[PDB]
Amino acid sequence: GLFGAIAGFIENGWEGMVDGWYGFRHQNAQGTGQAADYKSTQAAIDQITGKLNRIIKKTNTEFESIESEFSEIDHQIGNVINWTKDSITDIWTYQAELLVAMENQHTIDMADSEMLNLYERVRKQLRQNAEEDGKGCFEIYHACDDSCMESIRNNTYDHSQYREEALLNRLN
Amino acid sequence: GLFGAIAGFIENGWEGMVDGWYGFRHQNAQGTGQAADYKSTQAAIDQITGKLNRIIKKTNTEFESIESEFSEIDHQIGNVINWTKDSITDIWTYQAELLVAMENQHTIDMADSEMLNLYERVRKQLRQNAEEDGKGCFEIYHACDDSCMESIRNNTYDHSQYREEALLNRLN
Amino acid sequence: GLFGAIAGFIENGWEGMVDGWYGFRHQNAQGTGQAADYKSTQAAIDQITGKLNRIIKKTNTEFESIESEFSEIDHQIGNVINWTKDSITDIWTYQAELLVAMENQHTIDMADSEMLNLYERVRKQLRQNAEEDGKGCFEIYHACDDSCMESIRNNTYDHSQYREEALLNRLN
Amino acid sequence: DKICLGHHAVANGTIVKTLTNEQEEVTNATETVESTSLNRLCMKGRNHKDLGNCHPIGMLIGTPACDLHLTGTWDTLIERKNAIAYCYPGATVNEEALRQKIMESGGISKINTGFTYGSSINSAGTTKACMRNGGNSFYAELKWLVSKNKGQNFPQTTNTYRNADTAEHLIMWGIHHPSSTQEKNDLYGTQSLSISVGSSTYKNNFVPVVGGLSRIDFHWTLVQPGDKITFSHNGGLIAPSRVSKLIGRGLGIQSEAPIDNSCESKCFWRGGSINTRLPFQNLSPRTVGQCPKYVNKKSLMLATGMRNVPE
Amino acid sequence: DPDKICLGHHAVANGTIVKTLTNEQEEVTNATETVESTSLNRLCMKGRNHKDLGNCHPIGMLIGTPACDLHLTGTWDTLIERKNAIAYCYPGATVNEEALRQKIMESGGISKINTGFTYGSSINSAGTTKACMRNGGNSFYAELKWLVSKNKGQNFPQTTNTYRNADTAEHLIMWGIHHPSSTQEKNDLYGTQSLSISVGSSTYKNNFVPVVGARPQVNGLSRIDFHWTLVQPGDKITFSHNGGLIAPSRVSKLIGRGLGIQSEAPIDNSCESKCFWRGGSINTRLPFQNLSPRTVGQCPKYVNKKSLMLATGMRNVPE
Amino acid sequence: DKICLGHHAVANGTIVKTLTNEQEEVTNATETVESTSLNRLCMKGRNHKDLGNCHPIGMLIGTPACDLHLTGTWDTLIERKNAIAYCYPGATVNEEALRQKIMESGGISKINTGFTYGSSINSAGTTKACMRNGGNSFYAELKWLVSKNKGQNFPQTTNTYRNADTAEHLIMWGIHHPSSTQEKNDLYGTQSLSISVGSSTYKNNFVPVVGARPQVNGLSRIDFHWTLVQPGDKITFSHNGGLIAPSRVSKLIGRGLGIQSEAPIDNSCESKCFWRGGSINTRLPFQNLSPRTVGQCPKYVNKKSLMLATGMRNVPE
Ligand SMILES: *[C@@H]1O[C@H](CO)[C@@H](O[C@@H]2O[C@H](CO)[C@@H](O)[C@H](O)[C@H]2NC(C)=O)[C@H](O)[C@H]1NC(C)=O
Ligand SMILES: *[C@@H]1O[C@H](CO)[C@@H](O)[C@H](O)[C@H]1NC(C)=O
Ligand SMILES: *[C@@H]1O[C@H](CO)[C@@H](O)[C@H](O)[C@H]1NC(C)=O
Ligand SMILES: *[C@@H]1O[C@H](CO)[C@@H](O)[C@H](O)[C@H]1NC(C)=O
Ligand SMILES: *[C@@H]1O[C@H](CO)[C@@H](O)[C@H](O)[C@H]1NC(C)=O
Ligand SMILES: *[C@@H]1O[C@H](CO)[C@@H](O)[C@H](O)[C@H]1NC(C)=O
Ligand SMILES: [Ca+2]
Repeated sequence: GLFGAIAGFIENGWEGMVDGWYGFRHQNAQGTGQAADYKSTQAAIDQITGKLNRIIKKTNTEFESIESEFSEIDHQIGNVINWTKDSITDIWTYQAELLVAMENQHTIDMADSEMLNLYERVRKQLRQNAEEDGKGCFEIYHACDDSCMESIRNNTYDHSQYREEALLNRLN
Repeated sequence: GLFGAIAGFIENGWEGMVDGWYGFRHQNAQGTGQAADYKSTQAAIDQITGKLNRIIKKTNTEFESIESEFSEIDHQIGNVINWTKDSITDIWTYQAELLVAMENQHTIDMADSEMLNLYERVRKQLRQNAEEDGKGCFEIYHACDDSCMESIRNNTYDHSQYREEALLNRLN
Repeated sequence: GLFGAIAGFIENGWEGMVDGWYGFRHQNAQGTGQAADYKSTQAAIDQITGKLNRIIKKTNTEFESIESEFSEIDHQIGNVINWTKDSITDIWTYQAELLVAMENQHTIDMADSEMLNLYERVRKQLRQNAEEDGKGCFEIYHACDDSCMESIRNNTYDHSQYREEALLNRLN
Repeated sequence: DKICLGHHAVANGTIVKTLTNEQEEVTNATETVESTSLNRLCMKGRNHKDLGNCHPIGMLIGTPACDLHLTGTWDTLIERKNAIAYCYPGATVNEEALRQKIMESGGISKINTGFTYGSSINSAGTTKACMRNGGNSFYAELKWLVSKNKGQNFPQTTNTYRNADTAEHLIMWGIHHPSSTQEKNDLYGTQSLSISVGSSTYKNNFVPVVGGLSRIDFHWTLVQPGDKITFSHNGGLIAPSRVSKLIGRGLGIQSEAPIDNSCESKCFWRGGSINTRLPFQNLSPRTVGQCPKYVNKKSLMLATGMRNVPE
Repeated sequence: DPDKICLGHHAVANGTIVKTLTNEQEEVTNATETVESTSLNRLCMKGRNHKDLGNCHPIGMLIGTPACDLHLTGTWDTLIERKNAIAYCYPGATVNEEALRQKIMESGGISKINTGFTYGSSINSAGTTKACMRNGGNSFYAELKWLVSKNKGQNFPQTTNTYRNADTAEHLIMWGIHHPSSTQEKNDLYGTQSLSISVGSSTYKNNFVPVVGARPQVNGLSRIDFHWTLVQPGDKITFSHNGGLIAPSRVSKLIGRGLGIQSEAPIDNSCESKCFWRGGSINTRLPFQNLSPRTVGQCPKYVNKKSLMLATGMRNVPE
Repeated sequence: DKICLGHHAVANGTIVKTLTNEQEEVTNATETVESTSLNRLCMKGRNHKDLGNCHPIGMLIGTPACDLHLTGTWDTLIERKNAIAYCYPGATVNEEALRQKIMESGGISKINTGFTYGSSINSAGTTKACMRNGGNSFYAELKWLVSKNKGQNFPQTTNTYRNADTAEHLIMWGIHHPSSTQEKNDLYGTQSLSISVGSSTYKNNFVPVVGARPQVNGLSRIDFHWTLVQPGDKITFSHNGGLIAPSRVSKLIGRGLGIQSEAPIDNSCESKCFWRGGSINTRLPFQNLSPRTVGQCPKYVNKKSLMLATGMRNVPE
């Protein structure tokens, strides 16, 4: 897609992830685990909520009858009414089709972008203590226990702490 | 936002930058500086100017009166005219709302993308002589005086000139 | 552009690449060469074919004559018809202008994004064996013969086999 | 050690359309075109009037069928199929404009015209066609004027109604066209019949014509505040006893569907109510009130999530 | 020293200009037109069972004008009216003329059914006029009969004529009402009695009084008010009169549906189309069109724009 | 050593709506819906006619208020509220369709009927209702025909206007409907009155109605009728009392923009868009002043304001 993450460098989604839209899977000496990222998840939901608030809506214009249901209307004015109504309907049918196709394209790419923005803030946090694998993961060149993995998710991972250890393992 | 810079990894804007939309602030031994980027500022402004040229405009179709201000009109054809006009008003009101919302989205995101493209240009210039702090700044691992800083802005910075010095300071 | 590649850090297009939309040019000891990337080319073409399938289309609504070509219609009805026909034409002309302007903006930004995606795909493959020059090229810090170049183009280049050689060349 | 970034997915995803792709799969979607209708008129929160067998025009002239609907106020008025406007054979001029004008109103009040006639005029003439209380009667708001002594000339009479209200009043009248020349002379005499109606905003003349009950064609006009309307007649006029004031505004609905006071709606059509929140609708092009817009479309799915990429 | 791999895109020497949301002069590698500008100035009738009326006017074919003798009956899916089409030979005017023309043009054929009216010995039904000339001699509207008294001056008898709809499809019936030029003319044709004409059924109910000098005089001849209505399947229509009616000898039924094309442009069976206008025909796959706002059929929408180029490629950044 | 990338901001941000946010703050925004108007008809560069006190129909029959507006050309015609069409009591059949035809025109020219009358007819009948030059007068384009001798029968008269032009002409006439039988006899005589008007395309018959229902200040009334005489065609008036006959016929010239408005004229500003309250000179694409406009206008929308962003997101502090 536009931002290259969802249906891109991320191979697929996680059906097991049910408490969030975006999140982390780690593995270290202690084992493995999973956790959802709140802000990126909520950022995407809020934009769709706003999109729904705008679209799921009707005009408050009060329209009235111009065709009698239970009697004949003049043949001249009736063909005018029909042609007008059909013209209006083709416009709204077109306008509705375009609205939803456009909004759907934007929704997909917008969600694609929030995945990338999450990936990018992690890259910048890790700094020179890790390397990208091309599949969405970061191979960390130091022992990173469950409390270290928490701090990457919590956005308080200080790269300075592990920098010396990490640079040596990367160079080897 | 879509590209993650404005209202993203850049914490906030600078009220003190009153000669450009995008720019630089630096710190070295000499002291501090500030300068605007002309190209990226102008790229944004030019694109917004384009929108205003297309949007702030009316049709040249000459419409004549079909509703008397001062006399009565036939009640049945008057109702058709009221229905037709209110239908058209609903179409244009919807088209206006959508247009402006769609353009406002694209404006904000275009501005965000120019900011990121500048950051990305500066990242590639500095190559292995600097690292990203995650806040829109680059920590440069050598003495970079005002002539050096200017070379980063004006896009003349040769990374070869400071590479050995910088790689020593990075590895420590 | 939005994604900073086409008419961005890529300085110009290659008029000689007639067998694809995106591609590679290499330089090694044996010489230089050129090749199109199929997957990213088709990604762009398939999305444009999708736009054409949706746009090059007509509504199945059949319209009938309400004005008579060869005789005088009523004066008041004709005015209403004329007002309504010109209003509808103004709506469709606006919709047509907006459709194509919006679609063209998306097409060129989509094509820009596909360029960036291929570039980022290559960046993550080469990992620590190469550096970005800022103009869409990667300088590979080990000997990379014609079959090594083909492994980068075929997305099967293993960074780890060249990692020791490359890191030595990058530090020296 | 490793940390992997990723996104959710679901086993069963939903197909939506984009600018680029017909068959794009996403995690969740929602409908924008409503397909279902309630088979009833949702009248909660509406002071409504169901006319039933009464036709809107019939409540101005006052047929037997409209005796409960001669006056009242409402915000919504429901007209039914085969409703009766006329007991005695007739046709109103600009029938549809008058019907729609009544169906736009939010009530009717009736005002006495006060018209008085000489001793040689019988004003209480009835017919077996307009039956009320199991007896011969007539349109409640009109009077059939005839010569009291059969065969005598109807006297040249002048009746003038002034609008003393601050709002316009709707006044109707009939013109009896007799079937045969015998009837014409028995009712109005052998003279030339000349009916003339006139105000500031209206003026017309009517000449009855000869040639198994006969016709009574109805006419109408508005009378502005402070203006007079004057009838000059010598036989043939069906004169009003009261005029009508249409009060405020309301929603006219034409539908055979039953009323339900438990549901609410702002949009109605022939087959019932459309009380969806959705922006679009494929039920009918003919609706009234505050409605979703009609579209030639069965479904149109808005995506409410990312691409679904399972494995 | 180090080897290198470079990413890039294609380009062309000369690209095409398109408009985007932000740029009026955006150059791309390729683009395609979305507004159709060319019209084939002939009526394209390849896959169509067509009827070119030529000199005949649609209303003429129901009443039976000499110009519409060939087109009295038939079937079609397309009906082509022309400019200066003749409806009336003898001066006349139809009530709701345009409505009746549209119904005939919306239909896909007409077939004629005998009403079978007979008249007594004191009625002259086969009278003709030189205004309707046919085969080099005096004639009348084929599907009508001008009824007058047999003997000049004598009163026209009180006649009753009924038509029952024997078909399952509805029939269209027409008749004239003659409003004499003078009292002299009235007496010559219908006598001294006061005239009255009644038409009655379930569907339609109306009464016509012929009056002296009520209608205009085109070349000294009184203009006929033509009227019309639909008889539903099974139902009867009763004409009761005593002079003044110009009664039908035949009725018409409208066979299904079709496409009316008003266009003075020539026919041509080489070309094919699903959309038409006065100037010719519009054969195109494109969504928009700038030939005319008044078309018929399944047509692209009309826009007030010469060209709209849809980009089918990236930005062209040439060498 | 640091080099920091950043963007501008402002203290006074402005709110706009996007696809996903109702309350989005940006550095700058411009309005797209025009809310203001000039209470003036901007008539610069237009050959315009301000009818003022004169109703369009009055131009064809020649009411005293319309004396300056009987012929002319224009590209814009301004009608005003409560404009006078009739000095004498009466009305026109198909009145609103006539007014619409005149307001669509780019001018009126007047052709003489050439109608002559026999010696027993006084064609110069006037009245104190149509005052002109401090003297009793009448509709300038018509003639009140009466008997010269008070009481005598008005002679059976015929008048034929032929259209020599290659375009259609608009002919108007009137039918007098007297107040008392005394008036009817004094002017037209005791005979029964028939008025007949006939062409190739028009026919009607009129009978004066003595003791007409609507009256004012003890006066009768005079109702007007109209039709179009085609090129080459003749129209004949057969009458023996009660016809108000045309001196001239009208020809509507080309096309123009009809405006109905209360606001005063200003010859110093141009404009292409007009409504009841004045002119709309905005460059903005949309407008919320009125759904009733004429000329080349911004589209009406049900919106007080709709702000287009002209800047990035505003992120202060
Ligand atoms: C067409 O719409 C107009 C505007 O809504 C209606 O005119 C208004 O009617 C209300 C009463 O419903 C009056 O109080 C206003 O003074 C009118 N406004 C204007 C500007 O004229 C009009 O009644 C509608 N036409 C028909 C035939 O119903
Ligand atoms: C208008 O459309 C309806 C249904 O689409 C149809 O019943 C009616 O006949 C049409 N009116 C005319 C005048 O053809
Ligand atoms: C409608 O527009 C046509 C030209 O498009 C014009 O010839 C005609 O006069 C107009 N109709 C009326 C009733 O003004
Ligand atoms: C998915 O959308 C449906 C409506 O189409 C809704 O019922 C459901 O709650 C949504 N799923 C969520 C919010 O997880
Ligand atoms: C441009 O695209 C069209 C299809 O939209 C294609 O048929 C055409 O060959 C392309 N033009 C060129 C010059 O290749
Ligand atoms: C931005 O705001 C300034 C005033 O603060 C205004 O003069 C200017 O026109 C605005 N910019 C645009 C492009 O409209
Ligand atoms: Ca209304």
